[PDB]
Amino acid sequence: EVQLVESGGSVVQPGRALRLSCAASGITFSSFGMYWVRQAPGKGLEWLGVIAYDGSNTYYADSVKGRFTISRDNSKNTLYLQMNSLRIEDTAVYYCAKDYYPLLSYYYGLDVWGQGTTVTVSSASTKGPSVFPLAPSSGGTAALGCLVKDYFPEPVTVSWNSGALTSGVHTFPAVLQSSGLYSLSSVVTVPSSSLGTQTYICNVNHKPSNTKVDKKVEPKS
Amino acid sequence: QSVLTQPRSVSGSPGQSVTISCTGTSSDVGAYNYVSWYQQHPGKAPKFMIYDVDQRPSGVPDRFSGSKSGNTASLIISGLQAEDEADYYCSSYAGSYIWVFGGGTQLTVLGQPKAAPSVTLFPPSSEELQANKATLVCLISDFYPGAVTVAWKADSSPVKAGVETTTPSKQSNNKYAASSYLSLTPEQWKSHRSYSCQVTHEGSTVEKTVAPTE
Amino acid sequence: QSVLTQPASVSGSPGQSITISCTGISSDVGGYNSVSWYQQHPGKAPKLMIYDVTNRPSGVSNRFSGSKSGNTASLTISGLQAEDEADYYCSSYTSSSTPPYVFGTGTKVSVLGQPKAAPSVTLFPPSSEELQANKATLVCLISDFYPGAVTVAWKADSSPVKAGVETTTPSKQSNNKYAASSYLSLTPEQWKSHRSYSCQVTHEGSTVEKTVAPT
Amino acid sequence: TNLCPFDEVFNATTFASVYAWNRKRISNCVADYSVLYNFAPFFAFKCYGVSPTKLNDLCFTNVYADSFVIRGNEVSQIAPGQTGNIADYNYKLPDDFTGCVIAWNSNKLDSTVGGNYNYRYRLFRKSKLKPFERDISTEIYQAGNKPCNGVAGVNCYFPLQSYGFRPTYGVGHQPYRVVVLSFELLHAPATVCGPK
Amino acid sequence: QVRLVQSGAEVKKSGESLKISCKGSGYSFTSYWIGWVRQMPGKGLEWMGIIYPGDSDTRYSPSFQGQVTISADKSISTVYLQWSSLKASDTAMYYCARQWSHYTYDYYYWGQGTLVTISSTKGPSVFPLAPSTAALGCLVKDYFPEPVTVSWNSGALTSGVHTFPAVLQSSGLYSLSSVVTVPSSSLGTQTYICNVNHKPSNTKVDKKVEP
Ligand SMILES: *[C@@H]1O[C@H](CO)[C@@H](O)[C@H](O)[C@H]1NC(C)=O
Ligand code: NI
Repeated sequence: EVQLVESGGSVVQPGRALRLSCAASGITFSSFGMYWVRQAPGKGLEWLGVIAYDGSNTYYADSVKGRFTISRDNSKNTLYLQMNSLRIEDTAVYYCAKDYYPLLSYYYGLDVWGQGTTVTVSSASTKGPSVFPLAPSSGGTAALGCLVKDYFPEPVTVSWNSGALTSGVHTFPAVLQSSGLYSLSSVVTVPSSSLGTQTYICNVNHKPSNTKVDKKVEPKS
Repeated sequence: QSVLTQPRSVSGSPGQSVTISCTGTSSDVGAYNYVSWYQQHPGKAPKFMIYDVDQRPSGVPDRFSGSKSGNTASLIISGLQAEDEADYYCSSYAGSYIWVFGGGTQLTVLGQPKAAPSVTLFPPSSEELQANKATLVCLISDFYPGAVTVAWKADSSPVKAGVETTTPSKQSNNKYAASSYLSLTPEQWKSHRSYSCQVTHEGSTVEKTVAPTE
Repeated sequence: QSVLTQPASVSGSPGQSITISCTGISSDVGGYNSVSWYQQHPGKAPKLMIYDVTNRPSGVSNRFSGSKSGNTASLTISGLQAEDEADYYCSSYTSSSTPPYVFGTGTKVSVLGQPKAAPSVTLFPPSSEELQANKATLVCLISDFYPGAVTVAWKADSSPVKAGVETTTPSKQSNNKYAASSYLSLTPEQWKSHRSYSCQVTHEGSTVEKTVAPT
Repeated sequence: TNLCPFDEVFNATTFASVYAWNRKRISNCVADYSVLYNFAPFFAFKCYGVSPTKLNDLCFTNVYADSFVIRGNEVSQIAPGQTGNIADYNYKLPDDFTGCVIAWNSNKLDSTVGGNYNYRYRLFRKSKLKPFERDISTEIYQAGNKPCNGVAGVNCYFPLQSYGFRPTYGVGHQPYRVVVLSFELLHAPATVCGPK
Repeated sequence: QVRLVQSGAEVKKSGESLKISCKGSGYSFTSYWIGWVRQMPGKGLEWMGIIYPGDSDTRYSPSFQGQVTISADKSISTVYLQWSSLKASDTAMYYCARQWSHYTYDYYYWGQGTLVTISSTKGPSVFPLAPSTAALGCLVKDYFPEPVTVSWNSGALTSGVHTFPAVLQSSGLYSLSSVVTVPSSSLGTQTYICNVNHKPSNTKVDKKVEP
């Protein structure tokens, strides 16, 4: 089982460059054509290019031709993607994948994939969230939550009552707003008889901005 | 080569057949029999399922097959199983050692009884208003299947500007949740008698409303 | 890495037929193969004369023919004429072989315009003066042979010497026979370390030899 | 009438696999190309560097008849300037090919109810085939440390696959017999002419 | 019309790099192997290797593997022979060649050849060659370039003098021998001195040859 491990994904500003690497375990790397494929968040796969097992030829999708360069170092069992002139729309998980057959193959498909590395192309500045309570309303249960607004980059983590409250918790995936900042919510369903007796605090950790926010969610009148 | 056209979604019950089309041009899927399909489970890398229109790579269940007619290739899944719930991508050779993927099809395996969404609409918090911002938060939970459409109303007029909506996310109980946000200025918020979040699920609409003065 | 062996030289009079052998050819019945013959005049590129063992390109005289028996190809030149005086190379091709192409060792064809004449050989030992400079050169002078083709072999106590030999191309003398010279460069120790040295000149199938002694 | 032996090429009982394609050298004979309509039923026919209506007027140094079976939707790769799994790894015409490519459906002869697994093709190769190169190696490609010892498996790739022709297939996947007629014109006496 | 045109003659010093070229025209350059052939002075043809310009597939002779680089630039229909560090033994004519057709593997087409010569002005060292009609002469060793004039007894001894053409050694230097046949009765009376003049270095040498 060859294992492929991509690395190098990071937050990068438009116009800058980034090199991704894909390291293959074992020794089979030099026998296979190798591919890059990417996938923007919530979107489809996009085939980017292929380099022959022996480096003899490299082929590129039109969407990256003249901007990205694929290379390989067979002495290191490593595939590279040099990304130049990055644009917001290059934001994606980047996968490396190996050809189903060794030598010159091409006509079949990609049977072993890495887990991907995440590239975020953005001019947004690192920013911690503003956290706002979603107060429960004034059948035996009530929803309450926290709005985790306008942070960059991903991710944020949310717990409730320092991890002591897990039942009924759902933390939503983030939306990317036209500001270039992310937002999400976390909601918990609790017995409405517990309101005003049990304290509910959402703990929002945004490691990139080194911010932690603990917002108490109180009943309203 | 343009992205190959696939249906957004398809569904079936266990044991049924499900089919997914992949339409390209005379320069890709209509020119070549090098048409392949991939399966992608949430959070996972794609898995190679079909090549040469209807061949299966090692280990892929015989339930997956394909056919092709002109510019359209097809994935045919017989004996649908719960594990087949995934996104499916076709891909076609496009000449000169280049491939192009289709846009992807979300396959749902109907796996539990229909459940209508619980909808909770939170008005903007006083804290957010004091910071001169306003977000209506429509949280939608415990529905199945995991597909809803969300429409926002101000008084009773449709609102499109300032809404962001998440794709349904699986909860711990294997039902689905979704969220929708209506971002407003405090003035816009106060200028309407009410706002409504309308959640349509399996042809039935659930609505919640909030009012600045209530 | 097989060698195709040809005779170093062949001669004939105008109008005779001569044959050139080429031994050591192999083929792969499963692949592609050919046997070729090339003619090369001084200062010119080789010219394909026979291809696919027996065939002639357009414009190549039908005096040239080729054949193959076992591992040996043969070029026959009938009605030999001055224009044929040239070097001839056989060649083998086998698509699957490493190397796929091999040229033979080559044959100098002489077209005889006068009686054959055997070489006179004069072999001078290294001078005492040259040894004082810690060098040693044996000088083998070859004269009055016809036709102008010789092979030169050096032997030390009847053992063949290959390193350090330089040999000239035959040059026409005033009497219209040919001359050539050959030099064996040696260390002073090498000169004294062998019982004798001999220069052996092969011409038209006959060998002429001279020997020198240290003292 | 010293007619070229087209019959033993076109009317051969069995054809070669494309990866092990057959070559018949045709020399020193009269080539009556009109007889091909009787040896092959309703065939596709593309010529390059020659006109199909004037073949009996032409003289060539030698003719080569290469023959094999591929599936119908691969026939288009047997053409100058084409690439694909067949052109790249199995049978390669040169860009400057002079000759004709003749193909006809052989489903009745070459498909079987269970599948004809005797016709095979090469899957991958260290390099693309050069024009008229033939590679009949069946050696298992060793990608890993462990020697394969003639056993395909993990890191050990057998380089051929069978077509498995069945009569239930659409024409694009049915077997087609292909004859490539190469017309060699050297600066040398012609040995293959039309009847004239 | 198939044509292979090679680059012009090269004169190089030992240890220099060199790249020579062969340009094809009049045919589909990327559809045919091109071969390279070495011919050292007075020696036979040696097949060096072939390259397929379409994909730069190269096959070297076992004797040239790692000793030279064959390459191709198909965008300009050219193939090349390259050395990183030339040796005197690389002095040779180099031919490119192409098979006659896709079906006829013999080398019908040849380039015109590129002459590559690998080679300091030096005066000759003269050494006498003493006899055992007798035979005596002098050895002119290691000089560059040609010519060198040899006389005997200031030109008064001409009957029987044979001055051989010089050998062009691998080092680039020349060595030449001149001998005279004299009656054995004059081995004690006549003193034979060999007179060697080399103009490109202004070296006139006279060496006495005693039995
Ligand atoms: C092909 O060969 C078979 C062998 O029996 C024969 O019956 C048939 O008539 C031949 N067809 C042609 C067109 O010669
Ligand atoms: Ni309004």
